[PDB]
Order: sequence, then C-alpha cells, then structure tokens
Amino acid sequence: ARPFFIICETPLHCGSGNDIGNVDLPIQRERHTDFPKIEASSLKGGIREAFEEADKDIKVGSLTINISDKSTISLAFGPAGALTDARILLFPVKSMKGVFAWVTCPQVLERFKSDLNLCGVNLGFEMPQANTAPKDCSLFINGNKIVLEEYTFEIARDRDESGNCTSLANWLSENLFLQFWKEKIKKDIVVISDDEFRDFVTLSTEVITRLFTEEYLPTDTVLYSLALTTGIFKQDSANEEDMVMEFFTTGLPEIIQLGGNATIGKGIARVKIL
Amino acid sequence: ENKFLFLFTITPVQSFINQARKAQDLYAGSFMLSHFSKAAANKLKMEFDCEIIFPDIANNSIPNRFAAVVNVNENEAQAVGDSLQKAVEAEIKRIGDSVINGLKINKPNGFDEQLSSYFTVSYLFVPYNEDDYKQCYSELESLMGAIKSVRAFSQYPDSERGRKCSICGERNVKFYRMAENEKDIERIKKLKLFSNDVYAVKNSDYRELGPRYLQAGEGLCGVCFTKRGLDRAGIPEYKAKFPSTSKIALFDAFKQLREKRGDLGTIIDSDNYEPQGIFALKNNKNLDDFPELSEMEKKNTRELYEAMEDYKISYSPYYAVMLFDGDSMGEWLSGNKIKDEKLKEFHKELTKKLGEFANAVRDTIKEPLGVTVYAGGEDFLGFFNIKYLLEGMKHLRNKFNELVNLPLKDFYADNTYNMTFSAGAVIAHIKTPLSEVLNWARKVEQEAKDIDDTKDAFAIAVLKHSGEIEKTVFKWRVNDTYTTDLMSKIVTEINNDRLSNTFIKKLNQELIKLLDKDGNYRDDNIIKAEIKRLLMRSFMKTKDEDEDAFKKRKAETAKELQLHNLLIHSNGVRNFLNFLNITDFIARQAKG
Amino acid sequence: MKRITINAISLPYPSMIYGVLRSLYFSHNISMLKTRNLKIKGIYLKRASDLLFPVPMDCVVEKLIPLMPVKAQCISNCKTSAVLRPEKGEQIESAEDGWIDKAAMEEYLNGIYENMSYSKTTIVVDIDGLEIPDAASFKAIDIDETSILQEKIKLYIATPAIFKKGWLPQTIDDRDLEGEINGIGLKLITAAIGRPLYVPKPMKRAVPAGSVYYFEIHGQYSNEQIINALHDKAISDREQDRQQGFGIAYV
Amino acid sequence: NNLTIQKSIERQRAAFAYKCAEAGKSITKSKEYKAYVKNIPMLIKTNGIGATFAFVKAKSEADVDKSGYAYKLIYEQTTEWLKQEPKGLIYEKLNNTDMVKALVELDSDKYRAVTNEVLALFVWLKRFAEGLIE
Ligand SMILES: [Zn+2]
Repeated sequence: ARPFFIICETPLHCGSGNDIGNVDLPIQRERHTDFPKIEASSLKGGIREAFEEADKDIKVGSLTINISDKSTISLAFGPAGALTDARILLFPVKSMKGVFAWVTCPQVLERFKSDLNLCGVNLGFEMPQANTAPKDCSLFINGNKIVLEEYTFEIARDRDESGNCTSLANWLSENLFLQFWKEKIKKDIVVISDDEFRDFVTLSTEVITRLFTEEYLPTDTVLYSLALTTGIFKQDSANEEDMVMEFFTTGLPEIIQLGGNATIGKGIARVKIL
Repeated sequence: ENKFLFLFTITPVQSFINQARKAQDLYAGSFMLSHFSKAAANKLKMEFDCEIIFPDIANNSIPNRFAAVVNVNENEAQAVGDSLQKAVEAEIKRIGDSVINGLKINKPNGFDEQLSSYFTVSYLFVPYNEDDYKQCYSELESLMGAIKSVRAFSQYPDSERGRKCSICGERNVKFYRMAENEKDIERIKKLKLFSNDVYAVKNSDYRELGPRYLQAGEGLCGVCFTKRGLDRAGIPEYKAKFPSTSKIALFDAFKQLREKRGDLGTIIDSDNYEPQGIFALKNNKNLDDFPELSEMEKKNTRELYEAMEDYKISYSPYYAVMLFDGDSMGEWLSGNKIKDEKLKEFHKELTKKLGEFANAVRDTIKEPLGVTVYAGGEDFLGFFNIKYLLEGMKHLRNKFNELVNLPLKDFYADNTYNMTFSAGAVIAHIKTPLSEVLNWARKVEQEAKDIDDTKDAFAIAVLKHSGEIEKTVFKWRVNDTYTTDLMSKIVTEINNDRLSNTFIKKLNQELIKLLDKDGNYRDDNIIKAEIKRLLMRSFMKTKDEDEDAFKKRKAETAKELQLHNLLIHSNGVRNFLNFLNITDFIARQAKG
Repeated sequence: MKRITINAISLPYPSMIYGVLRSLYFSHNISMLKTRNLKIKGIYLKRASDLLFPVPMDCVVEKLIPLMPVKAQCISNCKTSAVLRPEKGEQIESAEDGWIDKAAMEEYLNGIYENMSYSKTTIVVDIDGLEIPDAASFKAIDIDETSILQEKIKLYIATPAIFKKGWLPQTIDDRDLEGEINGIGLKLITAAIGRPLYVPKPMKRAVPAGSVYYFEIHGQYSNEQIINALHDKAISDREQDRQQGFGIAYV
Repeated sequence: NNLTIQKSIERQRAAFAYKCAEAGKSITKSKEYKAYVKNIPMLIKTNGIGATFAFVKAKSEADVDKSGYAYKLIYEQTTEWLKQEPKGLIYEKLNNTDMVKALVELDSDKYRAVTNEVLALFVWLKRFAEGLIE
C-alpha cells in the first residue's frame, strides 16, 4: 500500500447531515473520540471526479494511454477495483509567538506508526513523549512556557537533535513536502497531552454564521490515509499489485476538490504520496 | 387434588413485532398475537370451568399472557394443555391458508415450513391450597420464569437457500416483484433469487396483486407475507385502512384544511391518494418516481398540494413514537406492597381498573392526535404528531393517576405509596426505516427507568440522520408542576414571537467551556446569574404593549418558566442543556 | 498451532473466519488455482491481554449468583424433566452480553464460583494443518499445546454450534433424552439456551455462546477417556461442520 | 479524573470575576463601577494597556464615598489578577513596584500576553457586573 497525505488549502467541510445542537451543519467525527475524519464514500468520489475530468498521457507497464479512457477508470478502481478512512495527524492552534503552532497528541502518533508499518516504512526513532518540543522551537516565552490561545502550557525543549521530537520534525519536513512551510514545520511542532488535545479539536473549529451556523476545518490542516493495491493495462498479468498502484500513483493529480459548497471555493486540498 | 392455577404464554413478543417496515405490518403482528391469545382464552372459558385473573378477555387487545383458576382432576390436567397448543397451531395454519387463498394466487412451495415453526407455547400449573395466595403466586411465577430458559427449536430444512427478505435476514424469500432492471426474464430465479420456487410478477404486470402488497424488488418470507395480506384474512375486527407513518405527520394539515373547504373532504377520506407523494412535490420533484393509478389520482394529489400551498398550511416531515410500561409491576402483583390478607381482591380490582384505563386510552387517542397501535393493561405503543406530543403525555399520565392509582389507595400498605409509569418518546424522519426507530424507542424506554429506584421519569430523544441520539431524562413532577407543562410554556412563548431563542445557543456556547469530561459544574451562583441575565435579555416587546407594561410581563414570565428549579432537579448540567435543545427543536418543527 | 492475532461488539461466527483464512492463502499462491487440511480448534475474543470468555447463562445476577438444579413439582409442557431454580428466592435477571471471569472463569468451570465479578479490541483464532504468511492487520505466532486447562459434568459452549435436531445431540433421543455424543455416553436432564442465531450456503439455527448443558454419565468410562473425549473438542453433528469449528465445548 | 488545563483557568477566571463584581456592588457608587467596567476593553483596543491603566491611576480618588473610588477598586483588582494569571511572567516585578511602572518595562511578547490576560479577565468581569448590578 501507499500512504498519501492530504493537506488543506481552503476550509474543508464534509456534510454530516443535521443536528439539534448548536452548530446547524456539523462535520463528520469519529463515533467515539470526536476526532474529525472524511468518509471514504466522499474521498473516493472526489478522486474519481478528478480522474474523470483530467486529461493527460501516462506510461504504465508497457503501453501508454490517456487517463480519460472511460474503460481504464471504470475497471482499475471502480465501475470494484484492485485499489480507507481519513485520519487527522496535525491541527493548527493560535499562539502568541509564531502566529500559529501545530499540535498532535501521542495517541495519534502511535496510530500513525501502526498505520505506516503495513507499507514497510521504518522511521527508526521512538515517538516523542508528551509535553515536548523541538530543539529550535520559536514558540517559547520566558523559556519554559508556551501560550496557545489564551492559556499557558509547560513544555521542555529537547536539548540535542538526537531526541525524538527533533527527529520526528525533520522526518516530517523531509517526507511531507516535495520552502517556507518546510522551514517552519521543522521548528513548530508541539505535542500536548492527549486529554487536552480533544478540547482543541472540539472547541477550535471555524464556524461561519451565514440565521444558522456552519462549521469547517481550519486551513493548513494535515491528514493522512492509506491506499492499497491487489484490459488496457492487463499485460501478461498483474504482477502482485504493481499494475494498479502504478496507475494510481501515476494518475493522481496535484489539486483535488472534496466536500460540499465547492461552488464558493471551499474544500480544495493537496494530495501527496509518501 | 382438584384445584389448579394456570399461566399461558407465547414466546416471541418483542422481536416478532419489531420486524416491520410499514405501520400496517406492526399493527398486523400485534393483532395476530392478540388473536391467538384470545382464541386460547375463549376455548378455555367456553368449554371447561374457570375464571380469568389478569386480562379481562372482554378487552380489545389482550396481552401475550394470561392466567386463571382452573379446577380439574390432576390425571386429566395434562390433556388441556395439549388441546390449547393444538388449537393455537391450527388457528395459525388456518390464517395462513386463508391469506394465501384470499388473493387467489397459486401457493408457492415452502409455506408450511416457514409459518409453523415461528411461535412457541408454554404453561405451568401449580397446586392450590386456598390458604396462602402469596406463596402460590410466587411459586407459579418463579417456575414460569425458569421454565422459559429451556428454549427448544427445530432446525431449518436443507431446502434453505435464498437471498433473505429486506425485513428479516433469516429465511428464504418466497415472493418477489420484477423491478425495472430487466424488462422480463426467467433468469431472475436463476441468478437474482438464486432459488427454484419463489412466485414473482413483472413490474408492468399488476393484475393478480395490487400495489399495496409489494413494491419494487421487495422480498418477503412466509411470515412477512402473512403479516401483510391479513386484509383478506376474513377476521371482522381488523380495520381495513390503517394510516401509514407518512400520513400521521399530515394529521394536522388535513384538519386545518377541512375547516376551510368542505368538498375536499370526500377525497381525503377516500384513501385514493398516495400519502408519501405530497412530500415529494414539496421538495421540488416530479411524480415519475412512484407510478400510480393515474385515473386522476395524480390530479387529486396535485390538487391537494396546490390547495395546501395556497392556504398557507405548513407541515413538517417529523413524527414521534411513544411507549410506556408500568414500573415495578412484579413487586406490586407479588403482594410485597399490599395489605397482609387482601391480595386476591386486589388482583380483580386492579384488572378491572386497568381494563377501564385501556378503554379510556383508546377513546382519547384519535385523529388528529395520533393512532394507538395497541394499548392494553400497563403497556402502550402509538404514534403522535409532533404538534401534540406533550399534551398527550400529560393527559395519559394524569388519566392513569386519576383512574388506577387513587381509587386503589385504600389497599396500599402505606398511604405514601404510589403506582406510576415511565415513558419514552423518539422522534424520527419519515424516511428512516421503522425497525431502527422502534429499537431505539425500546432502548430509551428501558433506560429512563434507571434514573433512580423510584422510577417515575420520562425520556425524549431525537434520532439524527447519522444514527446517534441526544436524550433528556426528567421526573414527572418538579415541585407540583409537570415538566411537560414548562416545555409547552416555553414552546408557546417562542412560537408566538414573544421570546427569541438566542438564550439557548448563547447558553450552550458559554457553559460548554466550563464542563468537565463527564459534565458537572458544581458552582450554583455563577450558573444562576448566567441564566437570569440571559433569560431577562432574551425577551421581546410586542407592538401592542407599551413601554410600562413590558417591565411587568418581563418579570412575571421569568417566574413561570422556573429555569432555576429545572436546573436544581436536573441531575446534571448537560442534561439541562439537552432539555433546552430538544425544547427548541420541537418548537421549531411546529408552525413557528 | 499457529494462533493468529488480528486487529480492528460481537465476535463473528467461525464461518466468516474460515473464509478470511482461506482467502489469504490463495492470494499468495495464485498458481494454485483449481486447504483441505485446515481445521480450527477454538475462537477467542480478547480486548484485554487476558483472553475473555462469555458469561454462562446458568449464572444470574454488582455480582453473580449461582443457580442449582431442582426437580420441579409443577405440571408443564417443558421437554426437560428438570429446570434450574435459585436456591433462595430473589430478583433474578439473567445477564445479557455478560463476559465471564476472563481468567478466573476456570474456577467457575472447576466449581469454585466464589466471586465471578464481571463487566456488565482484537480477535484471536486457533489453526493447524496449514502454513500462512508470518504477517484489518493480522499476525502469526507459534505455540505447542496451550489451552484452557481442564458421574456427570456440564458442557459450556464458547462458540456457536449447529446440531441436527436443533437443540440436542443427534445421538440424544427425544423419546427419553438418551444418546451418546462423541462416544462418551450421556442423558439429558436440563439446559439453558440463549436466543438462537441465524447463520449460497444454507441458513441454520445455532446455540449461542453461553449455553450450558447438563448430563449424567451413561455408563462405565475411564476418567481419562471422558476427560479428554470432550474438553475443548468441537462437538457438532456433521463432520464437515466440525472442521469449520462449530461447537467449541468445555467440560 | 483531573481537569484539563484549558478549563482549570476558566474556572478561576469566572470565580474571580464574580467576586470582583460583588465587591464592586458593595460600595456606595455601584452604578459608577458598573459603567466604568464596560469601557476599559475599548480603551485597551484603541490606545493600549499601559496608557489605559495610567489614565485609570490618574482618576483615583482617596475617599471611599467619592465617585472615583471605582477606578481605585479597578486598579487594585486588576493588580491582583496579574500576579497569578500569567503563571510567573510578571510576578517578580509587581512585588515591590506599582503595576503601571512594571507594565512599561517589558518586552513585546510579555506585553501581548498581559494584554490577552487582561482582556480575558474583563470579558467575565463585565459579564457579571452587567448582571449583579441594575
Ligand atoms: Zn422475513
């Protein structure tokens, strides 16, 4: 399989139906932890919509065709294809120094390490412990304290680059981006305690009141997913999954549209393959 | 010995009734169970010598179980049970045979093997020594509750190979209708049904079977079919036309229209218009989805829609399912809370009073209020239009208290006791499949009984689109005032443009940030001040009122809602927030 | 005895496990084209490091109370000649979805029912006679003989079973509840069965995980003969079904 | 279980704000205090915390019956909060100097943290003052 990490460019809003709470158009959430997620029935639909609309020529296996081929898309992935649910890995929160800081709990990092190991990736460093920050962090006022939103946290910086937090930051910077965002992500990555993480992702989501209130995910969010593999490209035979995954990786465009309200520019995202 | 007690029962009660897709199916299932019970009872009463204890057979909907005081020689006793079992089995077989023949359709194969293994009978005599009713009843009930543990069933035959039914998932489809997918084919039996003998018809060919008895690719078992074609079963009592779930939500609009037009009534009661259609035309759609008679049927539906749009009669797409069962019935009937030597009389008195209450409940609940699927003894189950839910709940509780509890006060061991019941209502969108609504309603009803050892509480819930619910649990009385009374008062104030609902959203936003993980903010002063401030801010001034009287209404109204008392007795803060949210939702789904 | 350990409220029936295990084998040996030695010997569902057993229905309720057998003095239509009854009268509500002492249940099997406190997520399986890749995620390990250590004895049912008559061993005869299941004879005296489950293939009715059967030693058998002829041994009616793993029984 | 740090601070802000509102209502000119507590956030927005609190100090009146006593009470109350709320950012200075003097010898980051802290306190102080005083 192949981990492909989605990053948002404009606020993303997937319809979750209706509610009798405060927000009148919430976003889909995990059924038992309230972490946001994107339904596969929408991710795959959007990717197919991108494919059915794109037009270019790729080279897979031996021959060469154009991804607009109705048969190719109809067979490879869906009319039932040889080719999960979206998960949240980073989240932005306002800070007094640095404008914004990314925060992730140890539980999400453990889930991430579990998810990657199927693909064979071996990070090689133990995930960072809770309440830690990189060596060159720029969010610290008075040394031992950071102020996210209007609250104060206590965090200890990693003395040397050998530590877990610095290694995770470096690996994320290198793998996640193919310059400013790369330079920043290696410095501003905080790891708050698990319990405090749930509060941010529940009471820190944009709510634009157009009378009723909608809800969107903040821009600059980082999400990850898994894509696994198992006529025009029939070839001698499908050598393991090397055919379908090759087609998928070759064809994946750089900009995709997800969620509703797309007529007013919402829901644009960037797709990259690990 | 020569004197014996008795207790008859039919096993499948909840699951069997739950397996329904249309309200007609649920009504038919309840009716079938009641009919078998009454058949057994009538056979016993009119042949041997005996007197019934629990259910007054004269009632309309007897429960699944009943007792009696039968006197016979012990040697012959075992025979009677066999007679009753045989009679009930024969009645079931007869009803099935009548249902198949009613439509004059050649019977498929496998019916006799899918209708004669889906029920159970049981009974447990006990010696009676006419000196301690308590001991004999306790022994009988314990033995009856233990005997049911030995569930014996017969395995399905090897012929079982099918595609289920879209109602059950445990039987072979013995019916079908050919959808639009294929114009016509015998391959449907070959591939789609994967079976040999399931009689089917073509989507275009509707002569033998009318629309009511199937739709699209709707599979049905033997029982599912028997439970829908009962209109031709030939039983006089059955009501031929039963309102559907969609129709119930239209109870108010039709009533409002009739007061303005007279001629329109003739079609309204004719049952000649598709009920779910008018909802489609509301959402800017065409009638091509549902093929109909077209003998001006679509014309009549369009006329009704145009008339209702013209008269400005707004209707909502939500309905409500409410059920309630008496609490602590086992202790009450067991004599643990009755005078030392007056249980035998108390049984008959309570049975008579419960029969009277059942008749009263049947009489009061009618259109446009709702329909009573079945109401007998303590139990109950019906549909309510969302614009009359609270009035109905209060009326039922008050009538129960006035007709069953207070009259029996003399028998109670201590005058401070009371006999009450808990209730649970779940709102849902008409599009939602009915089985999930019923199961959720049962769950909320069973949960509301767990508020405290005293019970005497009710629960309301809303079934969201995703599939989760938000509930509120409250006592029936909060300092000599029904809680539903306060809910109705708030709803009426909000609907009449006299109090904006901005004091619910603001309060939700403000008090969420202080709630712990489970939810308990235990500082009274802060919350009381917040409630007072926001409520007094929320009021509005009517164009008729002056600038001097407004300061009197603004103060008197806040003394009626009694928000502080609701908060004190709310057993939590998130419960109070959910209570307010559900009140706002109900107020929204009404006209306002 | 390679006991797999899969990762993600009801533990699926053994029928689904067979299909998943078989399907994985073919995905790596596509040339095989047109498995017969695959036999299951138990399915467990532990969300906790200790394996978890279902709560037997013979025990009724925060704590559990033990039932006892008593020949009734009533006239009824029950098939069994005896029925369970609590020793002392009280409010008896049968536990539903209860999970027996995750490891202390052995005391329950052994007869030590002192305090079966129990609650009011990964799957495990037992395999043999096949080789599969060493790695819903799943993993494969090895083990030698590990299992639940063991004139009448009960018979737990830790996995759904599919009999022939429906609720009694095919050897057992309805005439007098007499027969011999898997050589070791017996006679039926009582039972406690939960709501049957329904489970191309032909649907069947299954005894739920938690059923308890009571029997009496039919004849003269060696303690070893009986002690090993049933314990952890799949008890069913059809040999084909026995392989699939229907009827995991304890003694 | 223990409460998240995101709420252990709000549960303190609200309590302190309510106590301050009651203490204000106690005095003989509660109306003036209620009026004054509704202007400081706007002044902070328009000018800045240092100038706002210098001006507040300017109008302080010694006697407890004078219309300006409210400003002195506000000075003292907002001095108490800054000792505890920032968790030691500006505690070391207030111990031996007037608050305004300290509030002009800080860098930019401490200045912005103190500004946010004061605005967060006042959003609750004025919220309770609007209620408990009519
Ligand atoms: Zn069915």
